[PDB]
Amino acid sequence: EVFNATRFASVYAWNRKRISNCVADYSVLYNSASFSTFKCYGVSPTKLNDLCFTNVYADSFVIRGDEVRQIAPGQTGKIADYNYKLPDDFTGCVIAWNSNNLDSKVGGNYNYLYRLFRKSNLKPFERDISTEIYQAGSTPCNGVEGFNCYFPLQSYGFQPTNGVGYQPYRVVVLSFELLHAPATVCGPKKSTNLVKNKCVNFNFNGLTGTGVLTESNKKFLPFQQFGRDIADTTDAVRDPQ
Amino acid sequence: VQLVESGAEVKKPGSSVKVSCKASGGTFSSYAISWVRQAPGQGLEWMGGIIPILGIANYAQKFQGRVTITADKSTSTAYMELSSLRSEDTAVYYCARENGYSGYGAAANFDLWGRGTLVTVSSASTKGPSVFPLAPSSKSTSGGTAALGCLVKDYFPEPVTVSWNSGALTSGVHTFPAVLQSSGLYSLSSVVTVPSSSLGTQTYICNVNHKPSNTKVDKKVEPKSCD
Amino acid sequence: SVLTQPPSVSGAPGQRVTISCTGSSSNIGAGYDVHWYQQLPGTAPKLLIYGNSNRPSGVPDRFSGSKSGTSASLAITGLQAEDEADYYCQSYDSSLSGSVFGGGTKLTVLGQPKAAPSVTLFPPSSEELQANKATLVCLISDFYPGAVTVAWKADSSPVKAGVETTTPSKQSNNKYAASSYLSLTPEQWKSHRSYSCQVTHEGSTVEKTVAPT
Amino acid sequence: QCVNLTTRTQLPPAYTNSFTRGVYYPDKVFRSSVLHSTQDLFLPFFSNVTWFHAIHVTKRFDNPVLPFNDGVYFASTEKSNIIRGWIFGTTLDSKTQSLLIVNNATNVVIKVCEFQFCNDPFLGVYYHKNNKSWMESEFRVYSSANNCTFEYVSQPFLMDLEGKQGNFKNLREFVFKNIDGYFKIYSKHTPINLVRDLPQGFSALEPLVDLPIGINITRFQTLLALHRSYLTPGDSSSGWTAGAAAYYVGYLQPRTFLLKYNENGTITDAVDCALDPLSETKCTLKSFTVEKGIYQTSNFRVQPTESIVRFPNITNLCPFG
Ligand SMILES: *[C@@H]1O[C@H](CO)[C@@H](O)[C@H](O)[C@H]1NC(C)=O
Ligand SMILES: *[C@@H]1O[C@H](CO)[C@@H](O)[C@H](O)[C@H]1NC(C)=O
Ligand SMILES: *[C@@H]1O[C@H](CO)[C@@H](O)[C@H](O)[C@H]1NC(C)=O
Repeated sequence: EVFNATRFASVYAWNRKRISNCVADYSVLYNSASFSTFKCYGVSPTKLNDLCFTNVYADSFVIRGDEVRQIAPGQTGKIADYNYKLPDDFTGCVIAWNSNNLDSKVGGNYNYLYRLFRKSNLKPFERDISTEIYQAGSTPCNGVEGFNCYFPLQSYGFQPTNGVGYQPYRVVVLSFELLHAPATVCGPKKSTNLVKNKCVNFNFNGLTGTGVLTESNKKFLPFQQFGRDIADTTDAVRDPQ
Repeated sequence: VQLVESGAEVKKPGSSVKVSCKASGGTFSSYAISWVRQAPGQGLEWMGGIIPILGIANYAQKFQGRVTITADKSTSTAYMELSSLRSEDTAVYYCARENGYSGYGAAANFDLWGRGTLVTVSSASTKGPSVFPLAPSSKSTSGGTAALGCLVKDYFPEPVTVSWNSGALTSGVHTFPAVLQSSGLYSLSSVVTVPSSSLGTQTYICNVNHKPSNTKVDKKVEPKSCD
Repeated sequence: SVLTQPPSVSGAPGQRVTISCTGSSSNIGAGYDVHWYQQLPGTAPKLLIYGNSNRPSGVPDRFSGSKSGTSASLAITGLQAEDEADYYCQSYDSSLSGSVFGGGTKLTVLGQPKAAPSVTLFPPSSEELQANKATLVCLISDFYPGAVTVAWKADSSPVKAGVETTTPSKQSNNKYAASSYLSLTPEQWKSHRSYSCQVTHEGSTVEKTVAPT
Repeated sequence: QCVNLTTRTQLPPAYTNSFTRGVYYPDKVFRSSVLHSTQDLFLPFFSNVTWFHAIHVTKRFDNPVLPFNDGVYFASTEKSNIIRGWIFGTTLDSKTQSLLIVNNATNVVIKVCEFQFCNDPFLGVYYHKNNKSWMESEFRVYSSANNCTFEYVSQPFLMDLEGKQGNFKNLREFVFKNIDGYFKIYSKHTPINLVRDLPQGFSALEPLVDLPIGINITRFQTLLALHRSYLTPGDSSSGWTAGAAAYYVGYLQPRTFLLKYNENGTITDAVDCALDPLSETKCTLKSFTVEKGIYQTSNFRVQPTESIVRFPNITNLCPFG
């Protein structure tokens, strides 16, 4: 629902999702063959499943086609400094794709907003929803559409008949955090196949032995996983399949 | 500032409702305005918030495309339009104001609220009311007091007040609330205690006024002759 | 929906009463600030505290708000005569794409002593019989508190149709009053011999019966 | 919320003896036709164990705050399902991560949080006049909860709310351990027909699910449920009833035990190693049958109780500037 939904949020108030007490695989997110740009700093895109972190912070918002190059640490513009600042030690993983067939319509889609004016900079990883009229001079105006006070929030120009650099691109960033808490979301192993009556090697969560798997005639109680013998040797492991 | 809303309003189950939200003074054309509802029985919901500067609609995913909220800059007001009403829309709406800030959280807060608009829709639409007299008997009058009044039936909609002698009676008056019946009808009562020495010299009448119906019935009350 | 709250809590006038609400890890535990409101039965709700760190103008200092991880906290000291309202917790939810409130808890529990009720029975008038309807009224007054059970009978079987109960209102002498109607037809009003209204209040059962003939 | 009780008379607890009780599976592996011994937390046989009563006919109701040690043994010859659940904690003031494992009439609720535990949390069962069935309505276990992270729901289990005064028909054992912050629960229903002086029968205990809470538990307290019939006025001050129940509280000691495994794979016998010299010889020889002869079990070392350390006449101080 964070990727495929009916609508998204703006950049001044974006959706914040936390992945806790769950597990996922980043292999399906790479072979989709549907993303336009894919940048993943801090770790390799193909070697981030073996090593895992504590928590995963994912934010979702919309951006134009010419602003996709602005999501990077080490530059100054108008959106990367007033809506979402990127720190120096930014090990995020940004994913972007083109889905102009859902967030665009005839007549002008101005559903989402953005911030253009701001007094000063902001600390990274901080949301700004202040709708106060930014003053450029030294005299107030009581919040009117006159002189020396302009509204910082402005509309968009999204249109499905545009080119390629001005289309609404669904951009998401997957950041990782290494805290004192143990790693919750990591990389799990799957079930490939089962072979028996041959000298093979298996790893049933408690040992890695090389041998054959013969059909036994004794049934174990439904609370054990392994089994020893007289000579104190684990030669009976229940298949969790 | 202070935001004033409309009073009670009753509509038909399947029609459009037209309410408004007025603002006294300023500070209305610079901040966002949302609508928060509240119904007895469950929590509080949030339909959506509309900005008056850019005029951009922003609703929630739980509400479908059936309500439209507009804004005006000439007189600084906001209107609410909702058609195809159901039996669940019996609630009250509030015209709130939002004031954003900066911080790690940056959550939407409601610092300024409105008054409230009671929007109740049900069956048993507005019809002609009928008041019935009530007089005590010989068995109900054992001491030096008597009990009598007027019973109002098939009246709609609320509210309906009852007066005695155009407000000339203040001591001993009691107004009973309404109640939902099986057909969506209300019923109230009003009894006053009087001594038996004034039942042959001064008569008691009930004056019931109805603003949505433009009716005013003046019926007489007389003691029974058989008992 | 996503935010759950206890239905009712108990406290003492002078001790510390702490209330909280639990949600998910995407609305309150993600990092969004919480906002507590007070819903008084008879006026519009106002703002009490925002962000759990600032104090608005017009709110006392006895309210203390804090966020312990994925849950918020609200602690008060001293119960005055203005806490007969409901407390809701409001936080911005990302899955709902908007703001969502909580369940709501009630502070006031009970403060009504007992008393002796008094019921009067009034038969329908002669002008009401021609309206093809019969409204048997049963007025109760001068009782405390306003929690009575209304029952009807026809001397051979209790009535399970057309019964209703109106909530009692406060009188001028700190009393309550209510009335119960019975929708019937004049065709069966003269066939039965009598009608009565059975009410019970803390074991006290008072009976009054009239006769149409 | 909870209420306070009044001062009344009670019955002092007695001390009974156990007969081959407190045996369970020390691991999650399968063993058969092998005599292997391990070092775990078990209950020594023929030991002094406490005994607490819960019958009405008087008014016996005792629920003290007993300290939770490394491994306990909670045996209950339950008949009408009087005991609902158990709680855990250190000080019970909404400061630590307390435990709440209750068995209601709908589903088992295992919620490890910071609930406000009162002085005596007890369940209440009210008897209705229209519906002739025992229903639980007085749910007085905790006041409120501020913040919590762990939440697990177990499998649904049916319970009987009707309390009688007859003899018991079932026997339930509960073992709670805490190693590496993990919580172990061993329970198994064994039918038996006896009121006291449990026989010398043998029955193993199989675990159900491990709870990785990662916290320390030092105190525990059991919960009792009462009934509100038409004989009592309905107040929980001096008139109440509890039916008939008897629970045993035992502390597991770190003693090695020799287990026996048959061809089916269940525990058959248990031999201690530090209780009886005969069982100690059977423990060291790794055999349940010992013939005639002399053997060596362990050694005998006398620990010194005093230490004489002194000096003749030397006496001086030392500077360090
Ligand atoms: C895994 O799933 C299969 C079929 O869904 C089931 O037969 C088997 O018992 C499961 N293994 C478990 C629950 O350990
Ligand atoms: C042991 O007996 C039980 C009960 O009859 C049976 O369920 C189980 O399969 C048996 N196990 C073995 C190892 O024979
Ligand atoms: C010093 O030595 C003498 C003789 O051995 C002994 O009697 C005396 O007690 C000693 N002094 C002290 C302080 O022990």
